[PDB]
Amino acid sequence: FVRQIQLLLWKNWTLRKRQKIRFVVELVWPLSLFLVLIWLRNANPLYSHHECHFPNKAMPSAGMLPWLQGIFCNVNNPCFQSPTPGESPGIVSNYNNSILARVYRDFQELLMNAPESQHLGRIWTELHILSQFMDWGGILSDMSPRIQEFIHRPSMQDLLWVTRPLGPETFTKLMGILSDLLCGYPEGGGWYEDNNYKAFLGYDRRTTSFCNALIQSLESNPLTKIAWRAAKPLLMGKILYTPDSPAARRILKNANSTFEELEHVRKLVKAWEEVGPQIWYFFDNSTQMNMIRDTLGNPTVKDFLNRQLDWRDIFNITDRTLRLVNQYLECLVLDKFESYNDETQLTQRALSLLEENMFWAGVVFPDMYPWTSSLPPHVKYKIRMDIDVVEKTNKIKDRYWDSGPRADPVEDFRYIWGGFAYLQDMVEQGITRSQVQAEAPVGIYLQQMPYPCFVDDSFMIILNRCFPIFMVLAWIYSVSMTVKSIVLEKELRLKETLKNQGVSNAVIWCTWFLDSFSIMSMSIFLLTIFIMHGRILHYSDPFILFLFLLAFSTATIMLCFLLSTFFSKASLAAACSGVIYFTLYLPHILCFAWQDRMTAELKKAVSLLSPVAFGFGTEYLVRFEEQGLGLQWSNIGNSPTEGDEFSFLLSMQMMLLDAAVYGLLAWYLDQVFPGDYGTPLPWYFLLQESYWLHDSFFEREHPGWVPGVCVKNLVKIFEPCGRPAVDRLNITFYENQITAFLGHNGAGKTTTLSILTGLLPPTSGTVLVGGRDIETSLDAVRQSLGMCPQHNILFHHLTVAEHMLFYAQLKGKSQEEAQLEMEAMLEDTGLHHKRNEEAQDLSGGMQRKLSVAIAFVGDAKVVILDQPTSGVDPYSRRSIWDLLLKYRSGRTIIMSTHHMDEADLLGDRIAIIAQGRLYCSGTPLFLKNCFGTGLYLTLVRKMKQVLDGDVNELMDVVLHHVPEAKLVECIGQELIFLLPNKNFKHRAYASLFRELEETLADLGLSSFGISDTPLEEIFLKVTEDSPQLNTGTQLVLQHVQALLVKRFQHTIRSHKDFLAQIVLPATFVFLALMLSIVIPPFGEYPALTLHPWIYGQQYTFFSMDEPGSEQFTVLADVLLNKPGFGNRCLKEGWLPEYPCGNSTPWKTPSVSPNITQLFQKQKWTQVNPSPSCRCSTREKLTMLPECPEGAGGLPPPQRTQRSTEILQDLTDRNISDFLVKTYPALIRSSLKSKFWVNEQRYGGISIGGKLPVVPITGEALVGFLSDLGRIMNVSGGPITREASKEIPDFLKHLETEDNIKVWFNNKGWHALVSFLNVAHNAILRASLPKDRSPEEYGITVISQPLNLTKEQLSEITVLTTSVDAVVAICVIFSMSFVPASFVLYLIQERVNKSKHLQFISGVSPTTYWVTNFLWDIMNYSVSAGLVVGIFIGFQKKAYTSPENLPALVALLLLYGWAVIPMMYPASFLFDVPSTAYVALSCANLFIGINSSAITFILELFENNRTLLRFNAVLRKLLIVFPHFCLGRGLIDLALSQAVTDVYARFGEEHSANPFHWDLIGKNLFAMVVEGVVYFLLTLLVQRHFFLDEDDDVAEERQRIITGGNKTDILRLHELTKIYPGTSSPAVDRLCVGVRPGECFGLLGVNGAGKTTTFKMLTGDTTVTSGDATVAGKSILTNISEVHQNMGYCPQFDAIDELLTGREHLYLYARLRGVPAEEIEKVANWSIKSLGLTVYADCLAGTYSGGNKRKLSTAIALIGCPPLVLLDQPTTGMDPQARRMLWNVIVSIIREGRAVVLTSHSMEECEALCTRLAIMVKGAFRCMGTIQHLKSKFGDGYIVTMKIKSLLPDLNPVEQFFQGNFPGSVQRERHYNMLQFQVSSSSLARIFQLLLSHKDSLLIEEYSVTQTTLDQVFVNFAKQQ
Ligand SMILES: *[C@@H]1O[C@H](CO)[C@@H](O)[C@H](O)[C@H]1NC(C)=O
Ligand SMILES: *[C@@H]1O[C@H](CO)[C@@H](O)[C@H](O)[C@H]1NC(C)=O
Ligand SMILES: [Mg+2]
Ligand SMILES: [Mg+2]
Repeated sequence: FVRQIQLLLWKNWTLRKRQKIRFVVELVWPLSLFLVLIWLRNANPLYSHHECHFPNKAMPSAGMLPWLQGIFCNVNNPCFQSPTPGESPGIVSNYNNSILARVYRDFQELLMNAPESQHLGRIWTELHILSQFMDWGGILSDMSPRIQEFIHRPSMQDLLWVTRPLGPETFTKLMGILSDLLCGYPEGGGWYEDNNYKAFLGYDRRTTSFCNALIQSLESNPLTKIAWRAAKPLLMGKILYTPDSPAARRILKNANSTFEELEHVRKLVKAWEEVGPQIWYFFDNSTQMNMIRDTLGNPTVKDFLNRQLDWRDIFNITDRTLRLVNQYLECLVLDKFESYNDETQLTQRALSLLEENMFWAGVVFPDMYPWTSSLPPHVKYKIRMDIDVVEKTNKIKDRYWDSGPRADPVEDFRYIWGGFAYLQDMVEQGITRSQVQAEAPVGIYLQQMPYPCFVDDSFMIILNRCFPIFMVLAWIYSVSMTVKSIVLEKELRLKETLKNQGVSNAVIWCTWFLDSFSIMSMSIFLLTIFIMHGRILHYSDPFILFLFLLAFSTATIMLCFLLSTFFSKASLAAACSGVIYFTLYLPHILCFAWQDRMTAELKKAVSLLSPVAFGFGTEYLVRFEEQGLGLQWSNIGNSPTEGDEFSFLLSMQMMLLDAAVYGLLAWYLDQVFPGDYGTPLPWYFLLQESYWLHDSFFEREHPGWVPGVCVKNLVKIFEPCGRPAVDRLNITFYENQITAFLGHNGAGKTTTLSILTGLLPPTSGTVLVGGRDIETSLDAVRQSLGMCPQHNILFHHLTVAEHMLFYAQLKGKSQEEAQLEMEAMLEDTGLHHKRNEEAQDLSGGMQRKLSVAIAFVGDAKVVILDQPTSGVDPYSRRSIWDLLLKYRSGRTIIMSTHHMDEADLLGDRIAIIAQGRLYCSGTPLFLKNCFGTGLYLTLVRKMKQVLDGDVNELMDVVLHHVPEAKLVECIGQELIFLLPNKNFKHRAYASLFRELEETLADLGLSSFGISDTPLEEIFLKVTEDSPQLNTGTQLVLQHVQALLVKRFQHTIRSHKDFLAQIVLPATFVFLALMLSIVIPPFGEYPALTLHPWIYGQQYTFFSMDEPGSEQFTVLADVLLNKPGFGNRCLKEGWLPEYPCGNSTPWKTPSVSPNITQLFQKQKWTQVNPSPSCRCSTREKLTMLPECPEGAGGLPPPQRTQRSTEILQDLTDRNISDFLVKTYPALIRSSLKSKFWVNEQRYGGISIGGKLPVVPITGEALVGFLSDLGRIMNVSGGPITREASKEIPDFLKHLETEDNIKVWFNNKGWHALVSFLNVAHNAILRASLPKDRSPEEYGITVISQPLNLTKEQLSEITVLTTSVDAVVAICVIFSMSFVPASFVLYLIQERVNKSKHLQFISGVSPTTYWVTNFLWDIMNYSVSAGLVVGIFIGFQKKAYTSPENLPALVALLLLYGWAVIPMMYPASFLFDVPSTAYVALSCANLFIGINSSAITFILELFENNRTLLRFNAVLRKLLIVFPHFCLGRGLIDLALSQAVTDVYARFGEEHSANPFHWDLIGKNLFAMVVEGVVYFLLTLLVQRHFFLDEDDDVAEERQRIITGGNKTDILRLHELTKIYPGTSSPAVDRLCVGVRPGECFGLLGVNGAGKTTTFKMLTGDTTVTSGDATVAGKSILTNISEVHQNMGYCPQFDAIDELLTGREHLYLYARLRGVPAEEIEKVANWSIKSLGLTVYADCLAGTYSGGNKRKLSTAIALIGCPPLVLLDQPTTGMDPQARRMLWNVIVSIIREGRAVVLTSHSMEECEALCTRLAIMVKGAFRCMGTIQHLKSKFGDGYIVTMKIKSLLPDLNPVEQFFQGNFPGSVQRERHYNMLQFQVSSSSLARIFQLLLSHKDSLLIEEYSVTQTTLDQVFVNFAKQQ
């Protein structure tokens, strides 16, 4: 058993060593597929980041001025590297380096603090007041130098130098100068609606016209448009509140403090607009004019005072600046809060407002009723906002933790730039202002927590989605190859011929599994090494990956085993295998979309498919990679997400279970659906059963004669045509005998012998073999059987010696005995010189000898030979005769022959069948006694060229010498007579033979040989008693019509192949689309009350700064102990889901003394207060840095409050260092015991802060301005008074001191708003009046987004884009598997000679290829129409939109037009169909998928500009492949529609045309050019480099060489061919000339070079030397006319397996140009005059062995060519059929044409052949006419005898011959016959002497020939 696997594996590895290219490709293909990933990985480095310390973010509780400053400066999240001054303990400004700050600092330190300056100013003011009442100088001069250095210092100097440019490039520069002016940051900085496909796309307002023009100027340009779209609602929007109760009115009246404060500046600018003209009037006409005149008069008045030490223009610019400001500020909408009454009405008005983009928010107070006016203690509200302006509500944090602070100022701060945090703060400030009478002014500053230096690997996003698909597409080639190999091996009968030799089924399955597993193991080892050392996966243990890949290889091998039991034709198993393998992977892509509602049970159930479990395992690999973990043998078994029972170990466990199930199911189905050549198939309950899985022509059984094989009432009916092939046999083959099985063609010989084996199931009767019935016990029978099939089936690239060694060892023989057996059986069959020639380079006869040879190796007790010698020369048949007669001791040999002398000699009991049933059977002597026995004399006639002599005088002579004589046959010089055998004169016959011998030339006879009754005459008795269209347009149209009809007639009968190659890919696309529409329905967004305890079990900290105040002390208390941190545990109940726990006393954690030693040892104080922990990445990646033991100082004291959370009082510590340096430890402590990471600190509140406020005190400013108004006569104004009336409340709410900071972590989405809510609860509860318990009161915010049917942009567009990309790659799959199906039929034709036979007819390469291209275009058009119809049906708007449908149609049709002529040249490489199919399909798959993946992933995630430069080039490099063109077209058609949908969502409706020359038009034009160029190229590939002698022979050579004759048709001249790598000419130096009236016969030993001569004569192979002129036109130069003057019948039949005989004749009569009116008669004649009358309407596949030769001969003869080359026309044909063919050929050569006939039956080439030529070793020996040959090379008579009873009885006759005929050699003494070459005087003496002693001896049969041709041929074969 192990030995048998050893042998099969050795054979497989030998055949694999013979072909190394396929091996290398099979080991390299997946590595080749895994190249774009390695290139991208080498393209994207790590790029570790830095600390990223973030600045403050003010809020409307902190006043207005810092609010706007923090809106303007912090609009980008600058990401500094060094800590901001905002994270200092009691400092919150964060703008200390601003130039205004420096100038103000200088102004304060110099001027105001200076006491003398204040005194001087007061003195000047008092003097001015005294002067006004009426209506010092040194001190003022003293402060004049004080002013100087104030300008000189670089603050004021810088202010002037930077205001001097004041602004070219306002968009570029104005914000630059403002940002350097207002704040002073030290240089901080830090699909997709991209223009990639953008370019292709292409109101009264009830407001002042100023703002009409303003909004249009904003709306018109995208640079101003996308910013305005997000900024508009805040400046112009509305706010809507439902309850309308006076309580809500009170809350919102208290909440307009910001908007009233913003309206105050509008009041002031209006006041200046009014009052300015008064200033101008005072400067123009006032007492100032007298003042100036006095100043002008100073040189005459105060010249000394003057010497001691534009107005319009400055007033002008100031007037302009204020007005330009005024026009903008005028139409801000600062009356926002607009009441309503119900939720539904609010939503209706929200729909009304959102279209114009005004809706800001809607505030709903659920607890309120319209008739309410008292605020409850615990008040709640909900801020209903849009969904593109508020973060998602159903989820609280992203599914997978990835490193990164999440600080993008656009896609993460939706709560800030959108306007949720601001409005929440205004409303909560309103509430805390309405409950308590007091205020407690405390502003709130956010602060984002800092971060360590991460690495941010940019590759893991790409490898996240394209890794499983590539790791699955890697193995599609191996899967297709394994399934195709299994099906092809079981289709070519190569598996049944193994089961006959003894091997079981278990061994075959085991070797298939072992070989496939070894190959997959090699490729997998290579793949894991390549991935590891390619740095694609960094941390993952390679051993785990290797084991995972082994598990998947086993699973996919068993899947291949299951798939191989479905199909039965390799042309049908090459497409379905790959498509079904990929179809079992789409469920994984569907499972990626849901990502939820995936119960582990359902995940396992879906994973019950192996390629889905592989996808799951790959997902877990990728997830564990992006965490720095990897699967180090402990990580296995636990998922990286929140809660999954699914894991990695269980993934490959399910894979192994899948492999087991598939293997068991394949094994079960194999024995119930065995296929075509299957044995009697067991019933479906094989496991259930306890048993393991004229009646006188027949001779009676003689005594003894034990039977070996019995057949009883056998019936076999091939269904489609009835007509049972084997009707009712009652045969019984015996033990020690060679039973010859004869019968006419299509009688039931091969079918009966196949039923005798297991190859076919009988449909009735029983077949006992050796006593063991055949359907029940077929294994014991086949342990001792050897068969030789009619069509030789044997491995190609195995040699001869290896064939015999394989088959001899496969039956128990030790290595050594196989050597002896092979040597002996090479000696016995004459194959010694061909020991090492491959079994495909052998000649036909040598293959036939090898088959019968390998049928006898080992000891088989039932040997079944089917045509053992059909195509073997008359000499090599003696070797086979001795071989049979030697192995007849106990074997029940059963030979089915068509040579009657063979069956008479060898057969010991013959049985003739006819029409299925047995006709007669018995010992041949008994048969000849039953039917008419007689004595036949077969006299030939010569020619002078009309056949010499006449049948009149010969007839008269024969009837004169014997009056009863009947003429039996007279076909072409044969003229066989029949004479009576009983009661003859003994003298009349002798006189007749004397008369014939003495006059052998007067009658023209040349030969005559008597014979006792042969078997052939008995068998004949049984059988009887049982013009051209002219060239040009007409002929080309006829050729096109004929070829199209042939293709159609072949297609319509094999409908399964047409479906599985055309319609199935469309079904695959349809299934992909049907899975595309199964997506979860959109559910509405929930309430999501915002509180910090959402995440649960977290760390929070607080830091009490500024501890001297009392209000902050009570604030810290009411935030710490009494009411708790947040809103939970407020003594009344809140969210019963979250309980009210108990607290823990103040506790400080322990620490190692190592830390304490470090902390009292060094002196790193107040900068770097903890060891600056290294965070490098280049050495080891370690995304989160490793940091020493003293990371963040000694741990701060902690406790657990009533709410479950850890409070860390980091009061007197560095905050930023603590969080930065203890983040990684906090993450790592979360990683363990859970294997999924999550941060445990989400924020805290740091009480304390200060904001330096200028001391204006309010009243001083208004008094100062009023004093200037009284003095300057500028006082007075309605609007001026109205604006200046509320000044103190304008300076109150500007800036707020004593603030609160709120540290928040953004990786939890709802952290900032929840902690803002907590802070406002603290400020309310701190501000409360006394005696009122703080616990009762609180606030809570609810965030329910607006109740619209809409998804967020960040999710809906990616879903649709990914879906369309997947659909595109599925379409590429489908349309790449189709065009490879057009090479199956081309190779099927080329491997046969059907293409060459059509070329021998009128068809010329251009017409053939053009017609094939037309048919392929039609079929592809059908498939593309199916795909397009599917897209129309599913309403995929991206492709089937009325603007994008022509693009799709053109794309698909031109891809079909452009890829087919690319597949045509590949039909010249592969020599087996279904291997070209697999290879071409896999190549197309790889090219198209890779090109589309590149144009997709690189475009979406390759920001690097260096990659883009290479990519741009590669587009133009890859334009050459039409697959790339189709991929780009489809992906761009998806992306353009995605972008258009994004645009139309906002309301622009941008429409694009697809045919832009940059979009897809280049692809279309390139496809056209590619199609034309490739068709010309395939035509070129077709046209160019397509993939001392005797005396008579010497005389003919001189005749040809010196002067060539002018009457010959065929004139060979020094023909020669040396086969490549042989070093000995197969055919060398032939010179013959065939006249137009003779049948030149080319006899020859096997492997002498006969078929090669025909091959080079027609034009198949390549001549090596010399011409061969056919009717004038040479071969080497021009072959078209040679083909026009020739008809060829190949040795091996070249027919189409699915066209009847009639349609074959119709095709080949149309091709030769017979007119369409005279084709019925030609077909009828060729059908009637060659047999074929019954089988003229059955497919050429359902033909018998000889009925294919009949068809080939009929094909060769249509069209009347004047030179017909028949290459063995009669091999395996009935005597009657070959008689009719002789009649045809004789008619031919009598009509006036010539035929070159090759045959191995010497009766033939003696009857109808005019001139012979025996060819040995590639050169002639005789080349003479029949008479002259039998004269020069022969003498004497041949007395052949047959004695009856064995070998020791042969002695008396030898003594008789030696005593009578003195000189008489002995030739060919077989087991029972003798053949002496007597040299007597005359034949009458031999006849009389042999007949008179016939009774004394035991002569059964006899024959006295006269130097037959067999003697000549056997002499030649013996010599060489
Ligand atoms: C809001 O949507 C919810 C479903 O999530 C529905 O119950 C409710 O009636 C809707 N309210 C309005 C005002 O449309
Ligand atoms: C503290 O721990 C370190 C860690 O190995 C050790 O080497 C050292 O000896 C300990 N004692 C000190 C630093 O005093
Ligand atoms: Mg047969
Ligand atoms: Mg041959």
